[PDB]
Amino acid sequence: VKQVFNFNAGPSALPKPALERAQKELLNFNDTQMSVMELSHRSQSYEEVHEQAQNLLRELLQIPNDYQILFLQGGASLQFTMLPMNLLTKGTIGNYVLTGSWSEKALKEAKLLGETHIAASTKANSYQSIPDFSEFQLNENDAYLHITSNNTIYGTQYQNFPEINHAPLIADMSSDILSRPLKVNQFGMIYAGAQKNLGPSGVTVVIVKKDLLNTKVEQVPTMLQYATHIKSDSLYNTPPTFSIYMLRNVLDWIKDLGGAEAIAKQNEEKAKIIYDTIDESNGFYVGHAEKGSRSLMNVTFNLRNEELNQQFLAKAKEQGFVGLNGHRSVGGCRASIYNAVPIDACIALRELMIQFKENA
Amino acid sequence: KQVFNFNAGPSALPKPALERAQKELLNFNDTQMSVMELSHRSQSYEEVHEQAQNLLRELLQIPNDYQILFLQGGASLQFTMLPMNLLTKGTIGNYVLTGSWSEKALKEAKLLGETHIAASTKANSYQSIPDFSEFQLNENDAYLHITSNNTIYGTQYQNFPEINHAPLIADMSSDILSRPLKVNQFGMIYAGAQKNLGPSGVTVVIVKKDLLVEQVPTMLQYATHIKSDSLYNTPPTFSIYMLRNVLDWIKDLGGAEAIAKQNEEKAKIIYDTIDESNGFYVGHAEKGSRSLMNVTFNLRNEELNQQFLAKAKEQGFVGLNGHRSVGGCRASIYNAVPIDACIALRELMIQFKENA
Ligand SMILES: *Cc1c(COP(=O)(O)O)cnc(C)c1O
Ligand SMILES: *Cc1c(COP(=O)(O)O)cnc(C)c1O
Ligand SMILES: [Cl-]
Ligand SMILES: [Cl-]
Ligand SMILES: [Cl-]
Ligand SMILES: [Cl-]
Ligand SMILES: [Mg+2]
Ligand SMILES: [Mg+2]
Ligand SMILES: [Mg+2]
Ligand SMILES: [Mg+2]
Repeated sequence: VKQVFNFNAGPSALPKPALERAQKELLNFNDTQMSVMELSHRSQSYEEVHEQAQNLLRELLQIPNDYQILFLQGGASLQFTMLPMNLLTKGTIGNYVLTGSWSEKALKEAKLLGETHIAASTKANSYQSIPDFSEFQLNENDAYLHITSNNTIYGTQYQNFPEINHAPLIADMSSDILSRPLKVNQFGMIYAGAQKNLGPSGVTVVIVKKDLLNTKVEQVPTMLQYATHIKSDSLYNTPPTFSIYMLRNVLDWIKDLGGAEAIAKQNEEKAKIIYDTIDESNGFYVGHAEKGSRSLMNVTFNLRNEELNQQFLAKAKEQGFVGLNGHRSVGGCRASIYNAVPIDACIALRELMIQFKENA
Repeated sequence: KQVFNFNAGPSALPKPALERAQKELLNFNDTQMSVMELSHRSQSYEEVHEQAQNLLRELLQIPNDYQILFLQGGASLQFTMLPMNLLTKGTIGNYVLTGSWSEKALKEAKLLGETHIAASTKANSYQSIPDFSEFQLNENDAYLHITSNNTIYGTQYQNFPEINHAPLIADMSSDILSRPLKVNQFGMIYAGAQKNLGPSGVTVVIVKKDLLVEQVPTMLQYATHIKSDSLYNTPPTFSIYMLRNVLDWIKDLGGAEAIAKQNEEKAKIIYDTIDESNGFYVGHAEKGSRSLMNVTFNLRNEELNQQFLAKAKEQGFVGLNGHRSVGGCRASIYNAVPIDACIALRELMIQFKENA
């Protein structure tokens, strides 16, 4: 039929081969004559999938052996409270770097549970950049330092990560995990809802330094202890089996295209097509982020006024573009260009942007 | 290539629901995207989300003063979310123990507040549901919690107690929507979808609205999800999609009364087989408490138990091993397990007995 260009911000485009693979075996997985959705998570067929998803992640991000990979339910949002529930103990401080709305949501949940601090913030200038690591106010009693690697709503992204030695560095990487190589040992824990760059909604990937968190925290509900899930290899209660399966399939695809290093090359190229379009528009399009902080995953911009914003977005939707409206809290436009968004979608968007500009 | 899916959780699903999912997996509702590729704030997703709620409301005849929530974390997270929200100081989380899942729920409540055992058949290894006249209730109960179907022990409430001093709360994970329900008897009902309603990954919570909070984490307040119609954060969109599909299948076959007829016939096949076996197969549950959802039984000794389960597996039956905690055998016959599978099981049971 007509063209569809999927710029959805979460859940988002999946790589076709992962979907085609799921479709072909949906009724009969691994010759069992059952859907993977109909299997016991204690079955060897499911356990294979569960272990393979872990091993693919390990290999792709080169995760060290003293880290474990958890598959949890509840989304990144649940991690906002689970993290301080496990690590924010009395006398300690949950220290946050604010670089957008998701950072503020994380902070808010720690405030419910303990002492918090703000190490640095670009909130005053509306989160157009990542603050300089030299401006980080650190405390000796910090339980951790928490960052948001990619600020999904504002379109900014860490280019590199701080060296932290007084507390564990924690990162919400929901919208850029496995979009590039990562030195995992810079962190105590990384978490990401899978639905932006790793697959389907319904599972949350948590990579954790085992010894920081494999111990029982007195007074914490069993399901909310990291220890529970570490000990049981994320099989304490019933896992989201189809989501983990689809995550596996997506990881296989990333591996098949050459891994994190290759996908970073693709992601820089797609991003460049859009930012060059903005940058050659003589101010017709204005990117939210400062240039040194531009996200490779979520491109945020405005036209010169709200009327043009609306006409642009209406025209896009009529031409087959999906998900370009900015987050409801900030307006404007947002082109989400996660791993699986194809480059010809980006070229299509550029064409839209240039004809709209020329004909305005 | 014969396979009979008696898995206890996750479990068999209706073929039409899986076939429908397969067919549109790449192009949902002419959007040219998978349902998995849609934004949860899209109208496309929002209609699916609401359709799943609507079908549950219709099929269980849920009154307007109840809300239907779709949450993550399984029934296991409900074990702690419930007392987190309702077990206020000076009140008591009162539990009726009818199996090990009952025990797991009570344990989480003990973390958060005062608890109590209204009644328990544990001493007799959970062979039955206690008589309601035996319940010990308290003026300051925050709730009375029951497990409607005791998945590991094979017993099930035939009916529910009339409780007016506090909300009745029920873990219906392994029998929700296997028969008609009077939802007005309850303040809350919860169930992981993965036994009777859909794949794993979503938990259905039916809650009396006005029933349910300073200092509880945002994600763990029922009010958060009620207020946001379970769209506060990203829901498990594919699992809710599949739940919708399963609910359409149940509606199509005639609803909760029709599926009860099928379920009673399935359980009748197995229990008759056991009862007519002259003690060769022995059911764990007392007759009056027999579950229609999980049929638990053993052979006369462990070696015959093992020979049977081995023979079953060779013949294509999946999931019949009993829970590790109790051993024996367990035939899970949730909604989507077809009558033909139970007939096959019967025929295997009868042949095995003859050939022993
Ligand atoms: C979308 C998003 C979240 C929310 O994730 P849920 O799975 O919806 O809880 C949190 N952090 C970031 C950076 C996100 O982009
Ligand atoms: C299976 C089951 C549970 C556990 O559900 P999860 O989704 O695995 O947490 C709880 N209660 C009952 C009655 C069950 O059968
Ligand atoms: Cl943000
Ligand atoms: Cl977002
Ligand atoms: Cl039980
Ligand atoms: Cl069970
Ligand atoms: Mg490969
Ligand atoms: Mg193409
Ligand atoms: Mg119909
Ligand atoms: Mg008879």
